[PDB]
Amino acid sequence: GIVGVGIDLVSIPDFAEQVDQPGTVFAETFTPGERRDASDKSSSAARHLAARWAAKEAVIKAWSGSRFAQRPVLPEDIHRDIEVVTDMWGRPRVRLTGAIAEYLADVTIHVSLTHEGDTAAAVAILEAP
Amino acid sequence: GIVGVGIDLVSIPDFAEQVDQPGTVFAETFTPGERRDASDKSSSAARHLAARWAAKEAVIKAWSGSRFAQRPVLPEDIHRDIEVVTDMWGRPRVRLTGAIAEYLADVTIHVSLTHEGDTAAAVAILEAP
Amino acid sequence: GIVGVGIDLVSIPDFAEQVDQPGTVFAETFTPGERRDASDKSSSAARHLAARWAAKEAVIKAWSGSRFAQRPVLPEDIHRDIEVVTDMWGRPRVRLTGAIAEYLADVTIHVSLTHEGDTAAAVAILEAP
Repeated sequence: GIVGVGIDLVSIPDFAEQVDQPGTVFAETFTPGERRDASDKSSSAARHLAARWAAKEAVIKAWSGSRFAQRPVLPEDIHRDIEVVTDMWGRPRVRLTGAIAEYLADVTIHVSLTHEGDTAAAVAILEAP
Repeated sequence: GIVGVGIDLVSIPDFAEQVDQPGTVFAETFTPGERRDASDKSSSAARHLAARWAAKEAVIKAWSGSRFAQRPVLPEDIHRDIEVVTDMWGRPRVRLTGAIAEYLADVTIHVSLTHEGDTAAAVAILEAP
Repeated sequence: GIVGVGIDLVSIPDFAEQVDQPGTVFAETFTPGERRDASDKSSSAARHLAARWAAKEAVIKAWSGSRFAQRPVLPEDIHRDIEVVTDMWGRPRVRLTGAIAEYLADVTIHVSLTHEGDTAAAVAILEAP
């Protein structure tokens, strides 16, 4: 039934301060214009994009923390294999591609994001048929 | 099998400064008693009600992020068809009435809430039977 | 099926004030060296140990908030019967001993942990065989 769970918290200021820096895992998962507008800790860009990163991380912990997570997990093409997106109705959906996709081969991920003030959070649950 | 998951954080300080503001969605869920007590930035009733609030928020996100989001849109019929209570013993429970109780006819709602510092939080999970 | 869920936030500042203090239920569950290092609010220890404590609370509430508790009454030696071990490359897992282990006899528990800035958090999820 439940393969996994994850929870992550993220400081929006601290994230805003480090999201835009040529050579990070941010570069490999956010758009330059997304990293750039998010550089601004007072913009909604930043507040929203912190939440999306918190979902990504929550998903990582949920899998990592499972069995479906191999004993040498996590090479480092695992941040854009997991993609956290808004769906047509305004709701979060995870999109797996790549090698993680193949692990999590046949599992449903539910996710929820939230943000308040300078803090942003997410949790993700992994199910199994 | 998990049909919905929600999480939401609320700012106990901001919450308490708007819980007694007239016209709001709060007056349909808390008693004028409560709303006024929950007006002091650190008064135990603030923290507690911030949390019931977060609880509610998080059940709403779990539903509007599921398949039975089948519109009867966001009428804030939902805001008053859904209620979070602190049972006799003090355990948090969900009460559904009206429309939502019909849509979530046979689903199971699990919540938990907490509050630390200036911040309250909660999480709900929706199960298909 | 899901039997219960649990979530908990902890102020690491406040925890590292009240953790090396005498007669606290901390003493009954953490090691005198453990609590002594978690006094430095800015240390690794205090972080690391706040997330373990939120873990315990998140599992305590998951079980508590259920009908798999029997009109809950906390058994004694809880907190310390609920262990938050890790699995080498740093993977959380819960360990039960004693009464709870019996009460939660054939339950599987999922936890995740997390700590950002000065708050730490955890979530738990209790499922039937």
